[PDB]
Amino acid sequence: RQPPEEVDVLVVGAGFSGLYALYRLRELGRSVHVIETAGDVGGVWYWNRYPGARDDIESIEYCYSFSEEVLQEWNWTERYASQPEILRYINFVADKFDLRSGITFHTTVTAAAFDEATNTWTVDTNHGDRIRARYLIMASGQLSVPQLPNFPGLKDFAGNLYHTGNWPHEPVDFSGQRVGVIGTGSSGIQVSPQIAKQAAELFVFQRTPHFAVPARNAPLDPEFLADLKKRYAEFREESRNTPGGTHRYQGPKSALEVSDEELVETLERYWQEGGPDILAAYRDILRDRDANERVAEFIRNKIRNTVRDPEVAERLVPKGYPFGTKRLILEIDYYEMFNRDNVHLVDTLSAPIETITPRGVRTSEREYELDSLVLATGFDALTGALFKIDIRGVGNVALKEKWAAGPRTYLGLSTAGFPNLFFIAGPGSPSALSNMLVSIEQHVEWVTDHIAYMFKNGLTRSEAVLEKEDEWVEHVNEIADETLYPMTASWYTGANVPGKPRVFMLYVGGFHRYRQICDEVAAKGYEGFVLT
Ligand SMILES: Cc1cc2nc3c(=O)[nH]c(=O)nc-3n(C[C@H](O)[C@H](O)[C@H](O)COP(=O)(O)OP(=O)(O)OC[C@H]3O[C@@H](n4cnc5c(N)ncnc54)[C@H](O)[C@@H]3O)c2cc1C
Ligand SMILES: NC(=O)c1ccc[n+]([C@@H]2O[C@H](COP(=O)([O-])OP(=O)(O)OC[C@H]3O[C@@H](n4cnc5c(N)ncnc54)[C@H](OP(=O)(O)O)[C@@H]3O)[C@@H](O)[C@H]2O)c1
Repeated sequence: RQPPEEVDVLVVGAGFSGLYALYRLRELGRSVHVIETAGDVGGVWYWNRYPGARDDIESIEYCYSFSEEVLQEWNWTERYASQPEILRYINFVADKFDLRSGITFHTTVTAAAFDEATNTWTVDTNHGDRIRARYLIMASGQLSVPQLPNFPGLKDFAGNLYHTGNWPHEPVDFSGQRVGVIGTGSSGIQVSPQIAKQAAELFVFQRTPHFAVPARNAPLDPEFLADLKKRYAEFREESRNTPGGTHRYQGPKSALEVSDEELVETLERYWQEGGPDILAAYRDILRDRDANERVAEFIRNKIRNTVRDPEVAERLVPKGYPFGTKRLILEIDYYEMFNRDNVHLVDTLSAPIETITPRGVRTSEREYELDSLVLATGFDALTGALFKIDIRGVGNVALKEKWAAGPRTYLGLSTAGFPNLFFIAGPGSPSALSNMLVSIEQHVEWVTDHIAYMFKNGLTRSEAVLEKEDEWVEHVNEIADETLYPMTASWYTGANVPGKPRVFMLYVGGFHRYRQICDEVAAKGYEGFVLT
């Protein structure tokens, strides 16, 4: 589908973010078009088609709320939706609002440059398209550029190589194979139990163990759903008015104030219920090392009790960082998997990987021969997608250069020096620290409301004020430094990627507080922006 040469708004990306931007700008009477690398809609849910791929937020919360019809018509079937289901949902939405008519697929944005003479962006693609747009919305994701681990010999491996973030579109058959998985984040934890059912032998190459708690998935009772639908807009407002964008209970006590007995009984309740709600069991879990440690120990002990061989069990136990400060993962039959004779936990803290070889993986202790190797090694998060594009602001400043020591933004939404450019649910905003459908919807509404305001008032140039950006950055850093999150190497701090600057990238104050600030900024005529 040939993109238009001129448009009010150009949107990069056709995942949840870009699809809602497209729809809402259409409803606002603006010309808008999307460019997307993928062959079809869905973003993460299009790319991450590995077996076992599944959301870690309840289905009834991980969904769009902008359409009453969608909320009433769609039937989720389980507690946590699988990738195939979520992709059917996204297709449903795209069909319902005729969105593909406004999207060019199989096309990658390669560069974009602001023209101060015209107050427009000129955007290039890898098909030779040149598009001129007044406003540029980067809906290009947070976890959208797969990261390879930092090991030699990958190109020499003679077997089949996969990354979970670029999985094949046809099922992959691992029957009778010796298979390795590198990475035990959410992606490794989900894929490994599925591989284990086909492989002759599965080797799981763990570096730092990640905390994971049971999902306790279950079918969603259609009666509960029908009931929820009679108050769905209300239920969703309840979610928007929280720090996390879900119904998670905000435990009012301190993990230090309670007795050991009360702690165990309260944590046991969360462990049996399943899901990530334990993160908020007590108010200070992410704020006080000793509080955090009480919870962490309870979890570590549950992990130990899951695997019979106590040497294997102990190698599964996360150490050296606070519970919750790498993103909490939900597991289904992952720990149980290691009791199987054909699954092998390779502890690469103890025996670091030296190289990939034609046959497999060599650690400092031995060579593992493999027919296939699956990389669940994560993503170049938050900034990665943007840094693959040659984005140039005023005075030919490269975004990649301005952000070389970390992302610098006002509200996460724009950066000084780069007018008319907006980032959806990225650094400087709650982003992944909230249910992302809540984060995404609020960003899309705020940005598209702003663009509508500009057009209504006959303005053409919107730029974040440098001083306000510097004050925002410092503020993000100061509130993060009251938490334990900067203490740990995670993708939230860029520690994922050799050479990337280590700074915590997200707003930790909660979605609700962030939303209030955004509302106040807009109400005052976009204070901290200069509009002309
Ligand atoms: C496997 C996985 C599971 C997740 N599960 C949850 C969860 O349970 N709960 C939660 O809150 N969040 C979770 N997320 C986080 C997730 O990023 C969001 O929930 C949301 O799906 C992001 O939507 P988005 O549209 O902002 O970005 P994406 O879904 O990443 O879509 C961005 C799109 O932009 C395209 N693109 C990027 N650069 C260019 C370019 N230069 N030119 C053209 N196109 C480009 C990409 O191909 C992609 O299709 C998960 C993420 C992953 C990776
Ligand atoms: N259930 C879901 O909803 C779901 C599923 C998948 C992903 N997600 C989202 O996507 C995010 C990313 O998850 P992920 O599991 O893809 O990535 P990840 O959380 O970034 O984990 C990457 C894994 O790869 C290992 N790794 C990276 N580089 C390595 C190297 N050079 N050598 C050895 N190991 C290496 C890491 O070890 P170290 O920890 O030791 O670095 C870690 O085990 C999640 O946190 C979440 O936001 C959600």
